[PDB]
Amino acid sequence: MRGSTRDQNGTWEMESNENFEGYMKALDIDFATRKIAVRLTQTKVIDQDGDNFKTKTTSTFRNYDVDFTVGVEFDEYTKSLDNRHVKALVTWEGDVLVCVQKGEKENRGWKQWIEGDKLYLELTCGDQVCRQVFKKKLVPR
Ligand SMILES: CC1=C(/C=C/C(C)=C/C=C/C(C)=C/CO)C(C)(C)CCC1
Repeated sequence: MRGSTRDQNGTWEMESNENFEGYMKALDIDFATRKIAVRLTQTKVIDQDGDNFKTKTTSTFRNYDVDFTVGVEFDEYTKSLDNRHVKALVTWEGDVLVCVQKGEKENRGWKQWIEGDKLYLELTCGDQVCRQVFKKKLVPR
């Protein structure tokens, strides 16, 4: 993948989500939670100023907020997901935002990037990859 810009500001609505089940299973998220969440449309709100990100992922079941500064390791406590601690580091690789979440689970992280007018997110854990695509709702520019 390749990002067309580093500016990820805006509100984005999920248009596809593939193998979210596999990803959730790899995180040991319980059956009942998986069944509720698997096909609920998510919305992502990204507030970005340079390297400083504030993000919200919302649905009619659960939300998940994570804020970070690119380059700076932080303690991500994954409440409402698997309730673990990971040492999260988000970096740019070209115009792809790459997160590695170091902790118990192997190969845990995500990659997020813009192509033209859509936002793409790939979530990984263990041997599972989930691919998501979000259409634009709002951008500042
Ligand atoms: C598993 C699971 C969820 C996971 C959301 C995730 C994994 C969000 C990741 C956000 C990161 C990648 C921010 C940058 O986009 C939500 C809360 C939807 C519903 C409850 C079950």
